[PDB]
Parts: sequence; structure tokens; C-alpha cells
Amino acid sequence: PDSWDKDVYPEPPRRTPAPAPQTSLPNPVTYLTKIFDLLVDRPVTLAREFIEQQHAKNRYYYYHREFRRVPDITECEEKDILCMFEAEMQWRRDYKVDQEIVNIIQERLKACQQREGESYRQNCAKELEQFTQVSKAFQDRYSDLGAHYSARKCLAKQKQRMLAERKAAKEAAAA
Amino acid sequence: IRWTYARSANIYPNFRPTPKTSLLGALFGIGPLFFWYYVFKTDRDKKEKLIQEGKLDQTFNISY
Amino acid sequence: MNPFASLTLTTLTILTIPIMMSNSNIYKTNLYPNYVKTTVSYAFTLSLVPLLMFMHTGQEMIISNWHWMTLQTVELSLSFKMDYFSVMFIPVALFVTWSIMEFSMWYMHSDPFINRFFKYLLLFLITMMILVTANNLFQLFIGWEGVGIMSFLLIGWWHGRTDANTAALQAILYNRIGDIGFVLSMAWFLTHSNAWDLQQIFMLNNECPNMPLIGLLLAAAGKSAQFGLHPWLPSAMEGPTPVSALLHSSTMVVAGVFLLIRFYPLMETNKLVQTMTLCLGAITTLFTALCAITQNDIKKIVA
Amino acid sequence: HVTKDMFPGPYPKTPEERAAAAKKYNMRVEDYEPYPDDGMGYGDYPKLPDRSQQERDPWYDWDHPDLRLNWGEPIHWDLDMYIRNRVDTSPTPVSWNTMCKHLF
Amino acid sequence: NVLQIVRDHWVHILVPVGFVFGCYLDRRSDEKLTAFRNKSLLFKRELRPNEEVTWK
Amino acid sequence: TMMSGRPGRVPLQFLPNEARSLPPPKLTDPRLVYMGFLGYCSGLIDNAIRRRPVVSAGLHRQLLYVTSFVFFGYYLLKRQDYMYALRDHDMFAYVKSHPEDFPEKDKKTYGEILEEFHPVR
Amino acid sequence: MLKIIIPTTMLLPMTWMSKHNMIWINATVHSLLISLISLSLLNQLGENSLNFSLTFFSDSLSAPLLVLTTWLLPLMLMASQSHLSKETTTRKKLYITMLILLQLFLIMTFTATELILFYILFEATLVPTLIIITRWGNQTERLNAGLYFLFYTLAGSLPLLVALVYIQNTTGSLNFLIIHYWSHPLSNSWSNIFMWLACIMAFMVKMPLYGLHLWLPKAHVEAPIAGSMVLAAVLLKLGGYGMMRITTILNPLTNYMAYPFLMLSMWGMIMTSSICLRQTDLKSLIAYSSVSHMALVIVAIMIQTPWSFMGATALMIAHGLTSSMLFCLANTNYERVHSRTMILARGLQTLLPLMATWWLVASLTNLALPPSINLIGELFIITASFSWSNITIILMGMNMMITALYSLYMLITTQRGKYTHHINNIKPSFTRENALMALHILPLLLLTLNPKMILGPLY
Amino acid sequence: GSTFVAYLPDYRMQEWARREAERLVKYREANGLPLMESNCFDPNKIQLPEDED
Amino acid sequence: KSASSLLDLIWLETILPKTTSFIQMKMSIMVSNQKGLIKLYFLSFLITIMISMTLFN
Ligand SMILES: CCCCCCCCCCCCCCCCCC(=O)OC[C@H](COP(=O)([O-])OCC(O)COP(=O)([O-])OC[C@@H](COC(=O)CCCCCCCCCCCCCCCCC)OC(=O)CCCCCCCCCCCCCCCCC)OC(=O)CCCCCCCCCCCCCCCCC
Ligand SMILES: CCCCCCCCCCCCCCCCC[C@@H](O)O[C@H](CO[C@H](O)CCCCCCCCCCCCCCC)COP(=O)(O)OCC[N+](C)(C)C
Ligand SMILES: CCCCCCCCCCCCCCCCC[C@@H](O)O[C@H](CO[C@H](O)CCCCCCCCCCCCCCC)COP(=O)(O)OCC[N+](C)(C)C
Ligand SMILES: CCCCCCCCCCCCCCCCC[C@@H](O)O[C@H](CO[C@H](O)CCCCCCCCCCCCCCC)COP(=O)(O)OCC[N+](C)(C)C
Ligand SMILES: CCCCCCCC/C=C\CCCCCCCC(=O)O[C@H](COC(=O)CCCCCCC/C=C/CCCCCCCC)COP(=O)(O)OCCN
Repeated sequence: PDSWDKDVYPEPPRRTPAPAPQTSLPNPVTYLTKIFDLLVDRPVTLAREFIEQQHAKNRYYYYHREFRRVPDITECEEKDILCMFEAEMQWRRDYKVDQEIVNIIQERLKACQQREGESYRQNCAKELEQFTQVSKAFQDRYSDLGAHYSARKCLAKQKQRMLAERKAAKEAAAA
Repeated sequence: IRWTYARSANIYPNFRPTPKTSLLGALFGIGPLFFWYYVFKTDRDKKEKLIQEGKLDQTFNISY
Repeated sequence: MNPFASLTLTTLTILTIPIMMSNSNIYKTNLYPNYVKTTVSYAFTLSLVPLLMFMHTGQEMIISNWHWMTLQTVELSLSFKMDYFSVMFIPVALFVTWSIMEFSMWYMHSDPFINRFFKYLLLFLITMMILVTANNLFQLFIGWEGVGIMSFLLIGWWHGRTDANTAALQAILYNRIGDIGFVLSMAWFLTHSNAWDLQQIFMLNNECPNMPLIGLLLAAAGKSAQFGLHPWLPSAMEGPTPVSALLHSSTMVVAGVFLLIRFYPLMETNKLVQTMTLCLGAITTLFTALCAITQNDIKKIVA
Repeated sequence: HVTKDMFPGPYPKTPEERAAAAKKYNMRVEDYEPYPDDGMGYGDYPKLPDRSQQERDPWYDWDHPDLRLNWGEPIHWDLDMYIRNRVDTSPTPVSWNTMCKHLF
Repeated sequence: NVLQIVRDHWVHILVPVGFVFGCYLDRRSDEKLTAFRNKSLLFKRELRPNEEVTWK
Repeated sequence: TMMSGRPGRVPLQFLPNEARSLPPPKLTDPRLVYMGFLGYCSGLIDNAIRRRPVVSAGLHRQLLYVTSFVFFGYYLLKRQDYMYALRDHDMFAYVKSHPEDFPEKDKKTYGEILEEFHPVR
Repeated sequence: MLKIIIPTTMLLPMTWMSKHNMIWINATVHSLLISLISLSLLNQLGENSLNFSLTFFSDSLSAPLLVLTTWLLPLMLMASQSHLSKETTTRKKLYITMLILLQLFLIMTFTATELILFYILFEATLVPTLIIITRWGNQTERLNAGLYFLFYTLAGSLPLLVALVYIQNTTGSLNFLIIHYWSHPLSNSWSNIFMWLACIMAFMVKMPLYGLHLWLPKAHVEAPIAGSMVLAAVLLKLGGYGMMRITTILNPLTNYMAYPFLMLSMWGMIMTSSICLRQTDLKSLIAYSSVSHMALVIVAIMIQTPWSFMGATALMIAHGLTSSMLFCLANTNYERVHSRTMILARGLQTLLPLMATWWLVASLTNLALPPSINLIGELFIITASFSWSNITIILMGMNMMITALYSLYMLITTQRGKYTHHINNIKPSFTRENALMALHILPLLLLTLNPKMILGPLY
Repeated sequence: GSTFVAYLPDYRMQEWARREAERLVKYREANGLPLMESNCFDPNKIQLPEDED
Repeated sequence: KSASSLLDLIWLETILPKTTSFIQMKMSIMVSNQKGLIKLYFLSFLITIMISMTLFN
């Protein structure tokens, strides 16, 4: 379906076997789905065509909102409230986008687990690794801010982590 | 009416500070609080120490 | 396209129409039980088709149709699981329930509130079908609580009897004792696996720790009336015989066991919890049979 | 319609007020026994036997057959604990200690 | 009957009048907070050919 | 701020001449409306105390109450605004005349300031 | 925001000028219309807030509370219209005036862009409630209850004011936006400890905390039906709103100072749930249930996590609706019985089946049956507490068990069994009472369809 | 009121966030970037205080 | 016994409200119980004047 892009939500080529009736008995499944088609699928399809023509008679569009980039909290003065407000709003928008990214990855993981069936442990290692990476990044960004989280607290946590990383790297280099 | 009044409204005017009552009130009103405080404090110090040493394996722990 | 989903949702959907019509005029006539029985029989003969498709092909599905609230990275949606377990258990439950209402037609012939009795039976069936087909832990909890509340209402059917109310409260007490472990398992799974969906829970737990499995085992012991929390099942025989035949013998009381069946990928990776489950089952079956072999009430012996 | 004197009071220390309290609660002076005078505020309320309401006679014509209570008779301090839906003290065929030992 | 039911039903007009007056007063308070109209870095915009203010 | 000894203050002047350089409060000022409302409430209480129909006993008396309240409120608002203007003028003049006690802080960005982080656990 | 305040103010002139037999109809109609108007505030943003002006602002924490406050007034009028039948027109208009003043004060309190204005309105809500309790009350103890309900509150609230002004001397602004954007950590000092206590105990006393819950049973029992409704539904949520608004500046000192209150709430929920089991009064039992639920809300707020705040908001809304319904049902029983004792009138399901259904639904929604929003809030708070510490689950599960026990005990004692023989004045339930129950219960089952509407700003 | 609340416009920016995440993931996957970065801010514009201890 | 009567009805009542009521009643009785003899009040005023002269300088 064109409603969503295949690249963000990838799917395998979905190969399926062909029917190989080894006996002459008529299986009830084929006849059952034929009568199901005749009794359900055709009226639903016809109603959909009627509704789609009615929608085509009146066509209108909506646009995805675009947002400009604004200086973040790192380029804001200590007591300047306007730039702090702009940076806080931008940080909240980025936080929401990151949450949606993690949601997309989790959707991929769930779909892979359901699709691959009994061999989910092996055939979905790539999705598990992707989710591990994205979850590690998300946790590093926003694990312990808690309620009343803010851009300043996130920046302080990042500064603490980078100070620790710099100290560890300096110790390892001079070890 | 006598039953309800004696159950609800006649308790305090007949109350007397007694070693039995003082000890029982202190126990049942203070002991559980300090017990649960000690339990939760010990658990949280253990968890904080494990986090500081980094040996807790908090992978996939995103919602809190 | 792919009638498996349409049929497997249509069965549960048409199971709910008499509840909608309970406010109509037919609820005030004596044809309401026949209406409910016919609806259940049609639901069973309609659910016989997904079973045939599964037996032919082995076809399994997940239907996440409606999107509920999304909480940061956790997404909650109305998702139904149609694996082997659901598509096999639904026809059997519908067949048993059809037989039970046909029997209750004659057994409850002199009860003034027979339409209400049939409505209660249908509501219990709907809640159990919700429990069986649930794909996430919140929907499973919804079914878990619906079946318990319906059991409470049906045990105390004769509310003028003190013992019926006592038995209903006993059942509620024991089921809440199990609810403690159920909620513990839910909280642990959300905190560590970051989801309540079955797929993500199975994926992120290669070697499941003790605590969530112990919570699941406690919930299963509470609902299935194991040795620690057994007496509520014997005491539930205060309700009408159709209630004892449908809920407390064949459909509701297996629910806890079904729960442990649903989490079997995590069950096999833990040895201590398996030993606890085996020991609890053995002691429960021994004690209950030993109590049974000397009872005088027939309903108690069957329970 | 209830007067001030028909409400519970403090612990009775002399036989005169004991008789007055026994008259207040519709019982004989010999049958009257207040709770021991300790800090807990029982005041002057009859310490009826701790027997439950399940083992009251189920064939007597009580004014409240479900609760097995009469209209004007005194009510046990822990009546809500003994309502045939809760803890009952009915004697059992085997002694309590024997059942405890066997179960343990 | 007009001029008779009014003496009894005139109280029903108070709340809607209060509502419309409150909307007018909300616009009143809004008109005094335009010091940054079309000036935020996020929504810096060039005016339309027949536009004077972005929002009122 | 004790302005009793402020230099060049006429002793018993309610409104000095310099106060005329400030914008007068509008006749629709919410504070004037509240003063009129207070006058109306006083009229209603006067009607209630004397055992008269509260809403429609004296229209002239209530309207006089409202008018007097509005008059006094207008003049009080004028004086209040003048006093606040004087306070701000004095504060700004003192800040200007004493630069050494009000130094210009060095402007620093949050990217170069180390703030301790306290995790919520 | 004045589009809501001005109609509420115009409700007063309308009531006074209203005909002697048309006060209730006009009040109910216009209150429902004002609730419909206030429904528009639910449309919130993922951004900061709905800043209407310098004085009033809206938020997705304030919006559900404002909607509930506007919705409660018609229900309060419908409940109060019964027992005020033999009452003079002037005093009935005074009662409606007290209700309108309380609603106006609550509406202005929930916006309150500045903390001193919030305190002023938060303490102004006290006077109408005290007047209602001490004037239109039945028992002789009402006066005492009023005294309690007053002084407890002030005993917590007077230090807060001092702290508030002190903050304005140090920070320079008590505006919530500036306070949030310019928040700085609190050093672990004795002075900061006492400022924390002054800021916290004012809201902890009104929840109420387990130690400071004495005033609540008295105030709820001796108040009339409208007073009980407003106390249980909205007035208890002021402390939670204040705590969620004020805990921003209390960090990181909250981590150390939360322990005594966390222990007190976690044990007092069990204590009050057990107290509910042995209770000979319906109103007292409902009051203690309210205490337990608000103790859970206190635990949620002290944990200070996003899931904690979401569950707290949902639980406050659900508990308000549920407690109002329970008090209404108890008052409907009392108006027929005039005894207010559980064991006196029994077997009411035989005589009043639809009211028995209402009782069952109220008990089920108080029992936290999924997927009700009560269960959503309880589960969110439980999960947040488990993340805080894995041992809390024992106390939480015990609380759930005892809650179910006492809820079904309340239902069974009054509805099931055999009817009392000597009681013969049990008339069929009126349309007004049934409509009150339906208007109480339908919003809950509609809100469970859209939970995000009541999950707060951290959703 | 129920119908009005049900059809409230998406001011919470749920679909907007979903579409932004879709396009952002589409960009990063094609460019080979490692999805979400660990640092919320660019370290180049953060000036650490040198210890020299 | 413990939850309802011992703590809720007795000790929690004894600690905050009842102690405050008793202390305030005692202090009010002590302060207000003046027989109206100006001799005692004048002697107290003299003592206060002496204390102020010998303590606040
Ligand atoms: C946030 C601010 C916003 C809200 C503002 C709130 C305050 C505003 C008003 C302030 C005071 C001014 C008016 C009060 C005068 C008192 C007169 C009175 O008693 O009422 C009787 C009178 C009707 O009775 P009547 O036929 O004359 O003869 C009966 C006798 O008067 C007397 O009959 P009776 O003696 O036989 O009855 C005995 C009764 C009579 O005793 C009383 O009623 C005394 C009146 C209350 C005391 C007032 C104290 C001063 C104000 C303090 C406000 C406190 C606010 C802070 C919140 C805490 C609340 C305490 O006393 C008792 O029953 C004893 C127990 C009472 C319960 C305990 C006491 C609690 C009272 C506290 C009330 C506080 C709010 C008052 C609201 C207004 C009430 C009228 O009521 C009225 O008609 C006047 C009401 C206002 C007139 C509205 C006209 C405007 C409509 C057209 C213009 C449209 C405007 C918009 C323009 C654009 C449209 C196109
Ligand atoms: C309880 C509410 C207040 C009510 C007050 C009574 C209202 C009726 C009074 C009628 C008018 C009185 C004004 C007098 C006319 C001229 C006054 C003028 O000559 O005096 C000047 C000063 O004017 C008066 O002081 C102002 C009086 C106005 C009082 C209103 C303030 C009320 C406080 C806020 C509550 C709001 C009340 C609003 C409703 C009334 C010069 O003072 P100055 O010789 O240089 O120094 C002496 C004062 N010092 C020492 C403190 C510096
Ligand atoms: C009654 C119903 C409930 C009502 C509300 C009750 C809740 C209020 C209780 C307030 C919490 C405790 C207050 C102070 C807690 C601080 C932590 C302290 O307990 O720990 C030690 C504190 O040591 C000792 O506790 C010293 C204080 C001892 C004096 C307090 C009296 C103890 C019992 C009195 C209880 C009465 C409270 C109610 C009064 C009306 C740590 O030693 P230290 O590292 O050095 O100090 C750290 C703090 N610094 C950095 C600011 C210096
Ligand atoms: C008597 C027996 C029954 C007979 C009747 C049979 C019919 C049964 C049907 C009734 C229940 C069955 C479930 C069917 C639900 C379908 C409707 C549902 O999908 O709509 C919900 C809508 O419900 C509302 O969202 C919730 C109700 C609003 C709550 C406000 C309460 C009303 C105000 C009153 C005052 C408030 C007091 C409390 C203060 C907070 C969720 O919609 P959503 O998936 O999201 O998106 C809507 C479409 N979009 C995408 C275009 C936006
Ligand atoms: C329901 C009843 C609850 C009662 C609530 C009472 C708890 C609140 C704490 C007591 C009142 C303190 C109010 C202080 C207001 C905040 C101001 C502040 O914190 O500033 C401090 C001031 O701190 C204080 O002075 C507090 C001293 C306390 C005096 C009053 C004692 C009252 C009783 C104390 C014992 C009770 C403690 C726990 C009470 C819990 C309630 C049960 C800094 O002072 P500076 O001189 O400016 O610092 C300069 C050097 N850095």
C-alpha cells in the first residue's frame, strides 16, 4: 500500500507455497473461501468503489508542518529568557521525535518476531541489535531527568557523562 | 444507637494514658514506619551502589 | 482478503450483539434465552472456519486494530492474538457454552430472572474470549478481572443467601491474592522489557529472571486454585449448577494455567520456577483428590 | 428520642452505678460485666460473650433473622466481626489444637 | 406574551452576555501582548501582499 | 523606601505638579470599576440594614454612593501611580549615579557553565 | 480564560433575580452550559501551555481539574435540591451563592499563574466550605468538624505563605514560568530543609497525609451532601496540584526529604484500608477510602517520575468522580432512612434494583476494575513505585486486596441479604437520583476511551 | 461535548512527530548514520572546564 | 483495636489537636485570671521596667 513507505518499515519478499493436492477429495477450505469471496468481498469492494468515487468528487489537501532550527540551550545566555524558551521548545520537539523513533524501531522488532515464527531468535538478530543501539542512545539522552525535565538538565547530564569519558580516556592513554 | 456511640464517640473521653496503652500505641504506630524505612533505605542504597559500580545491566530500561 | 482475520474478529464481535439488545424489547420477553443460545451456536459454527484454515495451513496472525494511548516509547493498542491456542480454544469454549445454555433453558425454567442469568453467562463468555485472545498484558488483565467479577456476580446469584455472598467474597479475596503476583509481573515486564506486548517480551528475555515468572506463577495459582489458594473453588459450588458447570469447572478455572501456557518461551529458560510449578501441581492434585474421595455432596466431589 | 442518660458513660466503680448501667443496657446486674478498666475507652459497655452469631439458634423467631438479633437486646462490641459472613466461633467435631497439629 | 414573560425570563440572558463579554475581554487582554508578533525566530515570516499582522 | 524626607516635597500636597506629567488613569480602568462596584455593594448593604427593598429602594442614594466611590478611587489611583513613578525614577537615578555597586555581569552561555546533575532514581 | 470566569460571576445575579420557584432550573441549566464552555480547555499542546494572559494560564494538568470543577456544580445543585425543600427562598439563594463562590474560587485557583495568587485563592476556598458545613449541617458536631477543617489547614498553610514571600525575596519572581525556567538546585542545608517543609506540609495537610487525616472523617460526615461532594471530588485535589506545581524548586532535596512522607503514606494506605473493614458508618468508610487513594497519590507525587505524574492525575480525576458518586448514593439511602448506619437498612436490592445497579457500578469503579481510569492511575503509580523500589509491590498488592474487600463489603452489607422488616418508608427511587447517578458514572466510562485527556502534561 | 473532544485537532503533534521520525529514519538509514546519537548536543559547541589536576 | 481506636481515635487525636487545646486552655486561664487588683499589675510593671533597664542595654 502506498499509504506508508516500505523503507522505514521493511518487509521480506513474502514467498508462499503453491497448492499440491495429493488426493482427489475436495478440501472444504477452497470452497469456503470462494463462498466467502462471493458473499463478503464483492459487496465490500463495491461499497469502497462508491465511496472512493465520492471522495474523488471532492478533493482537498493538508500539509505537514515544517519548523525552523533555533539556537539550542548551549548558545543561550545565563538569564536570557527568550532564547531559553526557544531552546526548551526545540528540545521538547526533539524529545518527541526521538520517542517516535524508538516507537518505530520497537514496531519493527515486534513485526519481525511475529513474522519469523519459530525461528525468531535467529532471523531477527538485526532488529534486536538496532533496538539495542537506539535504546542505548535514548537512555543515554533521557534516562534520569525525571519529572520537571528540561534542556538544562539534559545538557548537565551530557556534560557529566562527557567529563567522565574524557577522564577515562585520559587515564587509559596515560596508563 | 448505644452500640454506634460507644464504638465511635465514647472512645477518647474514657481514654487514660496507661503503660499498656502507651506501649501498644508506640509499637503499632512507630515500629512499622521505621521497619519499612529501614527496608526501603537498605534496598535503595544497594541499588545506588550497584548503579555507581555499573553492574546492574539496565539495558532496555527506558520508562520510569 | 485473507478471511482468517475477518472471521476470527467476527466471532467475538457477534458474541456481543445480545448485550447490545439487552436494552431492547426482546429482553423483556421469554425468547431472550433462545436468542442468546442461537447467537452462541452461530458463533461456534462461524469460528469453526479459522480452525479449519489453521489445520490446513498452520496460519497464525496478530491483529493490532485500534491504537490506544501511547506513553513515551511504550505503545498500547487493541491487539488480538490468533495463534494455535486461541483458534483451538475458542471453538471448544463456544461448544461447551452452547451446551450449557441449552441445559440452563430447562434447569432455570422457573427462575424469574432467567434473562439476566443468560446475560451474565454471555458476559462471562465475552470476558473469557477477551482473556484468551489478548496479545498484550493489559488486555489479558482486563479479561482476568472481567471473568473474576462475573464469577463473583454468578456465585452470589441468590443474594438472599448469606453463604452465597460469603463464597463470592472468598473467591474475590483469593483472586486478588493472585492479582498481586499478576501486577508484579506486569510492572517488572514494563520496567525491564519496556513493553507489555508478547512479541517484545519474548524477544528481550533470552534468559528470564526469577521475579516475573514467580509473579506469573502466583497469578496462575490464584486463578487456577492451587493448594495454597484452593478452597474458593470448592466453595464456589454455592452458585447455580450451570454456573458451576461453565465457569468453575471447564472454562474460567483453567485461565491461570492458560497464562502459564502463554509465557512458555520464558518458562523453559528457567529451572527453579519450573520445579516450583511441578511441586505445586503435584501437591494440589494429591490434596484435592484425597479430599474428594470422602465427600458426600456430589457437586463438591466434581469440583 | 434518645436521652442523655441512655448513652454510654465512664467505668462504674460502685455497685449502685453498676446496677444503673445494667438497667440501662436491658440486662440483669448479675449478667452485667464491663470491660476491664484500662486505657482503651470501653467505658461502661457490657462485655458480652465472644461467641459469634452463626451459632445462635437458627430456629428462634428473631426480629432480624439474617443477623440473628433481637430488637432491644444489647449488641456485642464486635458485632460487625461476627455477622455470619466473617469469623465464626462454632464448635468443630475435632478440637482446634488437633486440627492445627494435623495441618502443620 | 411579549413584555410579560420578559419580566420573568430576563434572567436567562445574563450568562450568555457574560460569556460574550468574557470573550471580548480575552481579546482585550490579547491585544496588549503583541510585542513579539512576527518576531520569534521560529516564525519569522514575510507578510502577505494584503496582510498587516500575522495574528490578531 | 521612606519618601517622607525626599527633597523638594511639599508637606500636605496630595498630588504634586510633576504628577501632571504622567498619563492619567482611564475612566474605564478596572480599578475604577472595582471602586464603583464597592460603592454599589455599600448601597445594597445600606438598603438591607434599614429594612428596605435591597435592589430598588433608593436609586439616588445608590448612584451617589457609586459616584463618590469612583471619584475617590480615581484620585487615589492618580496618587498611587505618581508614587510608583517616583520610586522607579529614584531607583534608576541611584543605579546610574553609583556604577561601582551595580557592575555589568559578564555574559556566559550555558555551554560553558558546569551545572551539577542530580539523577532522579 | 475570562470566557469561563465571567459567566460564573453572572451566575450570582441570575440566582438572586430568579423567581422564587425557578432558582434550581436556571442554576442547573446555566451551570451545565458553563461546563460545556469550559470543555474547550481540553485542547492542549505538546508545547509549554495555554498562556492566556499575565494572570491566568492553562495546562493539561489544570484542564481536567477545571472541567471536573465546572461539571460538579450541576450535580451538587441536583443533590442539594432535595433536602432544602422546606427552606426559605433567601437561604436557598444563599446556599446557591456559596456553591457559585466556591466554584469561582476553584476555577481561579486552578489557573493561578503566580504562586501568591494561587495561595490567596487556595485559602479563599476555605470560607464557603466552612459556612456550608457549619450552617447547613444536621448533627451537633458539625461546628467541631468545621473548627477542625479550618485550623488543620491553617496550621499547614501559614508557614507556606512565609516561605512563598521569602522565595520572592530571593528568586525575585513567583511566576510559575520564570520559576520553572530559572530553577536552581537546593543545597542540603537546615534552612533549605525547613523551607522544603514549609512548602510541602501545606499541601500535605489537605490531601490528607496519614498522620494529618483526622479532620477529614469529621468534615465529610457532618457536611451536607454538596459539601461532601465538593470536599471529596475537588478540594482534596488542591494539595496534589500544589505539590506538582511546587516540587520543581524543591529538587534535589526532595530525594532525601521524601522518605518520612513516603513511609507514612505507604503504611497509612494499609491502615485506612483496614479501618474501612470495621466501620459502622457509610460516610466515614467513604472518607477513609478517599484517604487511602490520596495517600497513593502522595506516593506518586513524591516518587517524581513521568509515569508517577500521569498516574497521579488520572487517579485524582477518577477518585473525585467515584467518591462523589458514593457520597450521593449514601445520601440517597440516608434521606429515606435518617440513620446513616450500614447495618440498619439491608437488602435494598430487593426493593430498589436500579439503585442496586448504580451501587454495583460505583463499587466496581472504586475497586479499580480495568480498563477504568481508576485502574490506569493505580497501575501507573504501582509501576513507577516498583521502578523506585521492588519491595513496594507487597504493600501495593495488600492495599488492592483490602480495597476490594471493603468495597464489596460495603456493597453486600447494604444491598444483599434480607430487608429490614420494620422499615416501610422505602419509596421508589426518583428520576432525579437516577439521573444524578447516570451523570456521575457516564463520564468515567467515556474518559476510559480517551485516557490521554486526563494523563497530564507529562503524557 | 464527547463528539467535540473526540474530534479535537492534533495540537499535541502526534502525527507530526510520527512523520518527522519517519523522514528522519529514512534519511539516516540511507546515509548509513547510526540512527539516534548518544549526545543530545554537539560536543564541538560545549566548552568543558579543563581540570589540569 | 490498633488501627481504628488506638491510633486513629486516641493517639493521633492526643498528639496534635488535644495537646494544643489543653495547652492553649491552660495558658488562657493563667493569663486571664487576674483579680483586678492594680497593686499586682503595678508591681509586675515595675519588675518589667527593671528587667528592661537591666537587660536591653
Ligand atoms: C470574587 C468576587 C465576586 C463575587 C462577589 C461576592 C460579594 C458581592 C456582594 C457583596 C454584598 C452586596 C449585596 C449584599 C446585600 C445583602 C442583601 C440580602 O441579604 O439579600 C436579600 C436580597 C433579596 O431579598 P429581599 O427581597 O430584598 O428581602 C429579604 C431581606 O433582604 C433579608 O431577608 P431575611 O432577613 O429574612 O433573611 C435572613 C438572611 C439574610 O441575611 C443575608 O443574606 C445577609 C447578606 C450576606 C452578608 C454580606 C456581607 C458583605 C459581603 C461579603 C462577601 C464575602 C466574599 C468572600 C467569600 C466568602 C463568603 C462569605 O440571613 C440568614 O439567613 C442568617 C444565616 C445566613 C447564613 C450564614 C451567613 C453567610 C452569608 C455570607 C454571604 C457572602 C456573599 C453574599 C452574596 C450576596 C448575597 C445577597 O437579595 C438581593 O436581591 C440583592 C443581591 C444582589 C443584587 C443583584 C442585582 C444585579 C442584577 C442586575 C445587574 C446586572 C449586573 C451585570 C451588568 C451587565 C448586565 C447586562
Ligand atoms: C480601609 C481602607 C482605607 C480607607 C481610608 C479612608 C477613605 C476616606 C478618606 C477621604 C480622603 C482622605 C485624603 C486626605 C486629603 C489630602 C491628603 C494629603 O494632604 O496628605 C498627603 C498624604 O495623603 C494621604 O496620606 C493618603 C490617604 C489615602 C488613603 C488610601 C490608602 C488605603 C490603603 C490600601 C487599601 C485600599 C482602600 C481603597 C478604598 C478606600 C501628604 O502626606 P504627608 O504630609 O506628606 O506625610 C504624612 C504621611 N506619611 C507620614 C505616611 C508620609
Ligand atoms: C505526626 C504525623 C506526621 C506529621 C509530619 C511528619 C514528617 C516531618 C519529619 C521531617 C523529616 C525529618 C527532619 C530532618 C531530617 C534530616 C535528616 C536527618 O534525620 O539525618 C541525620 C541528621 O542528624 C540528626 O537527625 C540531627 C537532627 C536531630 C534533631 C531532630 C529531632 C529527632 C526526633 C524529633 C521528631 C519530631 C518531629 C515533629 C515536630 C513537631 C543526618 O545527619 P547529618 O549528616 O549530620 O545532617 C544532614 C543534614 N545537614 C546536611 C543539613 C546538616
Ligand atoms: C444499553 C446497551 C447498549 C446499547 C448501545 C449499543 C452500542 C455500543 C457502542 C458504545 C460502546 C462500544 C465501543 C465503541 C467505541 C467507538 C467510538 C470510539 O472509537 O471513539 C472514541 C472517542 O471518544 C472520546 O474520545 C471520549 C469521550 C470524551 C470525554 C469527555 C466527557 C464529556 C464531557 C462531560 C463533562 C466531563 C466530566 C469529567 C471531567 C474530566 C475514541 O476515538 P479515537 O480513536 O481516539 O479517534 C477519533 C477519530 N479521529 C481519529 C478522527 C480523531
Ligand atoms: C499541619 C501542621 C503542619 C505544620 C507545618 C510546619 C512545618 C514547616 C516548618 C516550620 C516553619 C518554618 C517556616 C520557614 C519558612 C521558610 C523560610 C526559610 O526556610 O528560610 C530559612 C529560615 O529557616 C528558619 O528560620 C526555620 C526555623 C524554624 C522556626 C519555627 C519552628 C517551628 C517548629 C519546628 C519544629 C517542627 C519541624 C517539623 C514540623 C513538621 C510538621 C508536623 C533561612 O533563614 P535565613 O536567616 O534567611 O538564612 C540566612 C543564612 N543562610
